Amino acid sequence: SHMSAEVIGQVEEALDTDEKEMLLFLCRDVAPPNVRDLLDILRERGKLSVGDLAELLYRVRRFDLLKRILKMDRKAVETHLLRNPHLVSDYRVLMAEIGEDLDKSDVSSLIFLMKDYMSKEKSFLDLVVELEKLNLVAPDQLDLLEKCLKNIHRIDLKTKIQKYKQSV
Amino acid sequence: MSAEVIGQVEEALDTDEKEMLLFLCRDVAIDVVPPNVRDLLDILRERGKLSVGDLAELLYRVRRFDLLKRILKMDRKAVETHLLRNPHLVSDYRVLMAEIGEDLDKSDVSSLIFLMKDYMGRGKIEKSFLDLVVELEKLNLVAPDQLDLLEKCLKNIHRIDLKTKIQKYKQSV
Amino acid sequence: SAEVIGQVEEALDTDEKEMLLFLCRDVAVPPNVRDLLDILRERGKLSVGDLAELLYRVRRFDLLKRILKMDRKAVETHLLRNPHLVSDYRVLMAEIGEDLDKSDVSSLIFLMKDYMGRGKEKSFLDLVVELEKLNLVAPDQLDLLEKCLKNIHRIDLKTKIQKYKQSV
Amino acid sequence: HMSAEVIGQVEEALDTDEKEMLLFLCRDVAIDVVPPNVRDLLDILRERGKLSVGDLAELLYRVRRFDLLKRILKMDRKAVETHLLRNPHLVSDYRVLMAEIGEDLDKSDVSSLIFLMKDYMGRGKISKEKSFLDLVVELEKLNLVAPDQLDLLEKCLKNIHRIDLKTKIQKYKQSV
Amino acid sequence: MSAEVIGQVEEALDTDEKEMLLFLCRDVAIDVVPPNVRDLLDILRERGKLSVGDLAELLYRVRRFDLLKRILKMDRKAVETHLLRNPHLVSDYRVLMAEIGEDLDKSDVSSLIFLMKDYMGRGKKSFLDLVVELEKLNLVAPDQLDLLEKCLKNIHRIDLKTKIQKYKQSV
Amino acid sequence: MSAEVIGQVEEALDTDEKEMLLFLCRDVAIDVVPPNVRDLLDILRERGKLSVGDLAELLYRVRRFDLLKRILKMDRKAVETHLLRNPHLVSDYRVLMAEIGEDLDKSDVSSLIFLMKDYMGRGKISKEKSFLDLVVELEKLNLVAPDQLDLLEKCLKNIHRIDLKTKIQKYKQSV
Amino acid sequence: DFSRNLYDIGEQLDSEDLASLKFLSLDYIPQRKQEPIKDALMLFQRLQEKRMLEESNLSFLKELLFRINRLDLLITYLNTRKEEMERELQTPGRAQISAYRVMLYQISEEVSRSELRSFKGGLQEEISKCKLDDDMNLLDIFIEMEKRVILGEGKLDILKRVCAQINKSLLKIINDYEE
Amino acid sequence: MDFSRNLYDIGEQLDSEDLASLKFLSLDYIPQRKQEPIKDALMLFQRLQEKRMLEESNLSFLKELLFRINRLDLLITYLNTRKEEMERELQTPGRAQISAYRVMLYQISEEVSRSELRSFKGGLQEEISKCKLDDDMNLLDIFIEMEKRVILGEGKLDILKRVCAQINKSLLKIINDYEEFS
Amino acid sequence: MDFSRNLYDIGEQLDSEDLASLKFLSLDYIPQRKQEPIKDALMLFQRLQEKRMLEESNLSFLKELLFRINRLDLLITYLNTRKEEMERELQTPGRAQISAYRVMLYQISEEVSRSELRSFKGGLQEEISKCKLDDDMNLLDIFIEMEKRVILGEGKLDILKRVCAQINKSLLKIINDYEEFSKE
Amino acid sequence: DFSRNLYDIGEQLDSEDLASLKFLSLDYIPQRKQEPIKDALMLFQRLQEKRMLEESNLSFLKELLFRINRLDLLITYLNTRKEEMERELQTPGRAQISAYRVMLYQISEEVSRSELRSFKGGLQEEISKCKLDDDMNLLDIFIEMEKRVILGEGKLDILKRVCAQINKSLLKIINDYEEFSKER
Repeated sequence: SHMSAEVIGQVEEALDTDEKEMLLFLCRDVAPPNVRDLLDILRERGKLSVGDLAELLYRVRRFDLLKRILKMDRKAVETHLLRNPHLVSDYRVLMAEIGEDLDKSDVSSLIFLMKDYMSKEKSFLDLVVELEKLNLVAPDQLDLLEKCLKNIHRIDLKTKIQKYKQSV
Repeated sequence: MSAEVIGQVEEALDTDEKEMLLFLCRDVAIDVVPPNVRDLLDILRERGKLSVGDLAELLYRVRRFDLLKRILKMDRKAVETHLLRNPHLVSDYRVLMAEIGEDLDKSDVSSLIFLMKDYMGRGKIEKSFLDLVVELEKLNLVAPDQLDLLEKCLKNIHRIDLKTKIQKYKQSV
Repeated sequence: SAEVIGQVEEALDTDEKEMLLFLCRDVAVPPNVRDLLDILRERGKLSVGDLAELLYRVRRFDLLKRILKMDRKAVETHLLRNPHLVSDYRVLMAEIGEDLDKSDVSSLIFLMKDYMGRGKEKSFLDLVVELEKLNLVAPDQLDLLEKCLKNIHRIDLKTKIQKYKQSV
Repeated sequence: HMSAEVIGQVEEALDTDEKEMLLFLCRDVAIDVVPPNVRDLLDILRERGKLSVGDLAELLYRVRRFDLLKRILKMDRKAVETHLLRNPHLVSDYRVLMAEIGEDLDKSDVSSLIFLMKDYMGRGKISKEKSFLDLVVELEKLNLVAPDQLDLLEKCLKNIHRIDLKTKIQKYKQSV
Repeated sequence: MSAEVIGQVEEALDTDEKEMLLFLCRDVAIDVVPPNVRDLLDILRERGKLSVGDLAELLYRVRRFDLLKRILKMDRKAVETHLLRNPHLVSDYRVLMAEIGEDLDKSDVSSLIFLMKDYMGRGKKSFLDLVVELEKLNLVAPDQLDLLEKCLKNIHRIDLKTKIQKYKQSV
Repeated sequence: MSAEVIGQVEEALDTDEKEMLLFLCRDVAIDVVPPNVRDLLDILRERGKLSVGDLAELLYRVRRFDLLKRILKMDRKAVETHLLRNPHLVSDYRVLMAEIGEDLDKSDVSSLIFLMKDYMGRGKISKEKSFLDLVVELEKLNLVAPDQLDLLEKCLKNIHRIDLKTKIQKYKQSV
Repeated sequence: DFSRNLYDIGEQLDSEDLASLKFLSLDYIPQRKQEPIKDALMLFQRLQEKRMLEESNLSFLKELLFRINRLDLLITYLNTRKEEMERELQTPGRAQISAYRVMLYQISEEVSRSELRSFKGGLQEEISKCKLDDDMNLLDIFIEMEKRVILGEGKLDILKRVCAQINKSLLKIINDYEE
Repeated sequence: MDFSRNLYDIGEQLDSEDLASLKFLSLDYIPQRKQEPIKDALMLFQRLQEKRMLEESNLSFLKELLFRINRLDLLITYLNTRKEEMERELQTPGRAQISAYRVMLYQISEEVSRSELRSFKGGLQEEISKCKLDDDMNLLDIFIEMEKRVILGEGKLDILKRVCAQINKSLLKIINDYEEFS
Repeated sequence: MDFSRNLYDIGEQLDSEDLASLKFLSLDYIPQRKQEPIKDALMLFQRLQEKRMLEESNLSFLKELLFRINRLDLLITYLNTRKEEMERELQTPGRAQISAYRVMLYQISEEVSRSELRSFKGGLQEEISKCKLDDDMNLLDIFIEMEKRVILGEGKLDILKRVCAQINKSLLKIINDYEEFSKE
Repeated sequence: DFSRNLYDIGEQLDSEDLASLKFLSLDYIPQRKQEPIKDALMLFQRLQEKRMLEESNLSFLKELLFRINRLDLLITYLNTRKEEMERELQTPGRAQISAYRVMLYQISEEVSRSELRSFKGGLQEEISKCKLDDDMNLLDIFIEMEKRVILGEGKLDILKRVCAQINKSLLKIINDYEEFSKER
């Protein structure tokens, strides 16, 4: 019911490395070297109520931690998300979702296509940040990413981008 | 419980047995995810949960009866007696998951993942059955009292024998 | 002799000198070990037994043998037979600090930050000193320390604290 | 005491079956550890003081590589046999027996043996080819086969109609 | 010789070699604890303990034969001849500890530290760091090697236990 | 030349290329041990060993001709002209060691390190390290040098790399 | 789009084509860099680093695809016919894959499985201290022979001895190369 | 309707020969690099889903594949589709996704027996290498090889006709019917 | 007795022809992908065990299979079961687990000789592709191919009847007895 | 040298010898293992695996060669005469090939090709047509009748009825076997 340092410590010790990286990526617009500092900074700025932390755990799909640490289930978090503004934008969720649907061979192919417009173990989220730093991808600038996803024959992921654009 | 014995055990186990051991202890060290078996046994020992009986239970559950006999000087009956008269470190649910996993071959696991990924919102990710169970637990899709989805999917890949193992566990509960 | 003071000061490393200053904080605060030992000598409090207790508590048994020509068992008998220079509370803090790795100390400092703020990497004994200055820990006030040790899953250290409490 | 050069010459001269046999034969010498390959095994034997010239000669004799005995160690059959008569063996007669049995079992026979034994073993479903020596190791982990505990193996060899292999076991027991 | 060679040596050694050098001189600079190698070499120089023969011995024990050749124009044979005919700055015990250290791979060192954790606290790395910690606790010494032999046998390094036994015979 | 050009070079190389670059310059920067490629290139610049032609030689030696063109606007003609008209930063011995290293696969390097453990402690060199790492350890022990290649030849012969022994003999004949 | 075209070409090449392309590039990409190359794109990237492949220099890629008989890819993605390739490669100094390497590839192209087993047995005879691996194809055998300097531009004696024991057309490919 | 379960069941009824046929009929949509690891039907279906050529609301390509390999049993049992519906749909201009050329090659391969396959390989001795004319090669693999050498294509049928005319004239009717249709 | 040893012994008495028959009679329970690698009886038994159609306390399907391929020797020697017991059991309504249609096709295959098999394939030339009429195909393989093309099934006997009536009238009798019994 | 003797013996035995040897070994080598036996040496290996054939135990091989009338091989390679075998095998309990199995083999040696055709005609209603095809010899037919338990030590009725319609000497072989088996 209350946010505390104990809760932040529990969350940080339970997440694995991939989940920690995803969490840092998802919070790039609310901004940190690591997840504990990130959550502490969010708490200090009044952006880490129990509901905010539940949203973050929901976005990294750690429903076990939602239940065990925050005593909330899926429906409670979805209710909170419908009633309150979202800490993590739909663009960030979409980028992580595309990343989870790409295997390493797909990411290598995508990097080969995109290098002309801009290092072999980079995840998709790493590539997205480099593209954001270069003004090549943004919530309102998805045509290049969509074209490259189409050109590696991931029409399903192009369609996820199209449904996002229609949601806006 | 000495470090010499922990070291002997850790060097004697193979990769699959070590992964099983890490899976079987997920409810004892629920907070932390130990990176390897030596750290796991060290954490258990420091928390007072790695007596001779606890270690014997673990070796029994990974079917290393040679190590039971050689390192702890016990046979199966004695560990079975200890288990009949003491609380268990590893629950019947974890034992069941590991047993299902040994009865599935890699083709079976591929078929099972194909059916279950629709319910997981799973990405495009070779994983063992125990890795899959861990992923399902993180999604709150399987639990000692929540086996219907797993039972249904095992039924749907025509492992009626394994569905029956799940039903027998449910009856024991 | 006075030269033993120089020998001891030169033989201890930085962590041992810090522990030594921490262990002597209850005697009527010296900035370094040479000043501490000079003060003890001036007060008639630096007998062979006093120095042996200090070297034993910082676990320099090599120095016990080389400087005072005695072993662990002689000092333990002396400590069973005579009043202690260093209190059981200080010994308890130093022993806890000796059973915590870097990760444990970082987690403890993070938990304590809600109570003491940033403060001034940092050792467990530094944290204890900062907590003492803010009246957050004392020989008769250990509940907060117990709570933090429990939250980092060091129940063994909590029960060590409890056995200390029951001895008093 | 043996050079890396000699270990390399041995390891490069052996084929897959001989390498797997050598790893099995040395399971009592280096019991606490699972070596991943023959070069690691031989270096482990060096660290344990169990790779004198005689030890290596014995290993080469047990995989029947008299060409390597001659070329690498300048010994023949008679020298290693005299050494074995006068010195404790690295490799027990039980391990020699298991390897001898496995030499005469094909993969069909081993899958039949597993089918017969799987219920005793509490074994799962493993859709991967196993040698007889792999199965012996699985049984050893279960305390189901040992130098003094061959009755189950004998009965299952009888049940797949390899009375010849059961007879090898009986000759071992009589020799002991 | 001059302090310029001291600077050359300090610049050319890597961190592991510097840690080993500090370990090897713990009985020479016994009344001090040098914080780094430069200070160690400065202290040795001042005490008349860093002649050409001494530096050659030290570089030989950290196995920088390249520096032996470049700085002192010596090779293995010359330093070994010097060592056969002159008193050694570094005792056979320190040499033994360093040689055991360099025949231990990372997994071995981890297993040793884990076994030793039964004799000391969690807060307290290389094999030489472990030896220093054991020396501080009077758990290992030139005449007190049984604990080390037991730990080496328990990690199946019988060759290294044998090296210790040879040392004990030489005493 | 500028700090921006050095930064571009450092950003473009992968780990193997940076390690090779550090190895190839071991005879230039001998009174300082550079911890990384940025520090190495800065030191070489300060000492007058990083003109455009020098950097082009380094990029040529790691075979990054794409970088030659993109960063320095040169091709093999100009780099080879520079190497014919100027002393080389990297000796033929260093080039030979790198060439041997690039002809060895992971199994060959593993076999070589295993053979060299008869000359050095097991802790000196890890199983997964590169041929150039092994060469560095051998140099520190004075077991390989421009005029001392017999042990290397013996080891290459023992792993049946007669082609690499032949490269060494051609190097020796060039002297 | 240059990079996209390279990607598409790479999507049409499976593991066997890739092994052939790697063998034909052996004189420009050494064994350490060959080992991690698991798809054609990695091979192309290595060629780009040497500037042997760029938007303005397609010659080596065209020669590679021609030598592995992927004329479909030549016409579809590089707008090039067989006859242009033949006349280009018959011009002295234009071919960048040596005649020796091509010769070896063509031998490996006409050896069947059973003929590969006869080859392996004869070469194990010449190699009496090392048991060869059993999964090796003929190109791997050629690489192993070169490592021991028992096969090369100036050393075809063992190759001839083994091929003559197998088939006379192989000796023909060799003799035409020598001519 | 359980879509994933239905795909799984369909896949359990397809063995390695049916799979080889399905992969050949998909050659114009799944390139050789992505074909190589496809060892069961589910991997094939996953690739089609990534191209959005297969989903619960879009079964047309899967139906066409099963129709063209003559698995009418699967069409009726798992996709509620009869032969006559498939004929009507695929005879509608613009609805077929497998080209007539690709279908034509598959039908030729359906009509060539083992001894006729040996004769076919004998006919190509001068155009194809021996390791590609080995006994471990079926007619579809030979066609793929001929396509790689541009001696077979939508507009290069001369060699195919020459070889087929030395075996059976029914093969030439399949070719000639295709030519009339195009 | 030991269940696993008894299954192994039964399996040692079944050659590749018996196995082909058993796999055919099991077609409605073991799909084609899982049929392909089955090369000995034990793999067939593992398939049946995973579906719980064969276990120590449930030998019914195994007995029915052995009865239908006329291995009465194995039934009595290894399963203590006589022909009359099986006849009584399988005539009990609802008890047979191999359909009468599948048994009927197996019995046709038992009555068609080598030359008659060549004539049968000749009869199907307009319905089955030539490669699926190759000389190594047995009649059961042909039936499977006809079923895939849905020109053979429980309610689709016209082509089977045409070809069998050109082969022998006794074949038509087997078909017609099945067709009359099945409408029950 | 045992292995060479076995090799040489196997080299002197043709495909008719081998078909007979496989039939006479039916009670010791099961059908799955009979199928891949295409040379006598493989049959000898199966016998060695059962410890029914070794250098110190030649008795089964001698009995086999005697019963298939290769007395030349018996004397040349196994130092054994006809009279020694007759003396050994005439006391009840010495034969490892049962009197029943020998009786069936002797029937097949006495039946000509035309009589074989009559035999097949006699079995029209007991065996399927595929097991009466032109390629089937009498020994294969006997095996099929045993699988259906219409032929065995205690079931000679169909064998007698069919042989009686062909030749009285066949019936004599059967009846002498039966009367002798009833003597104890």
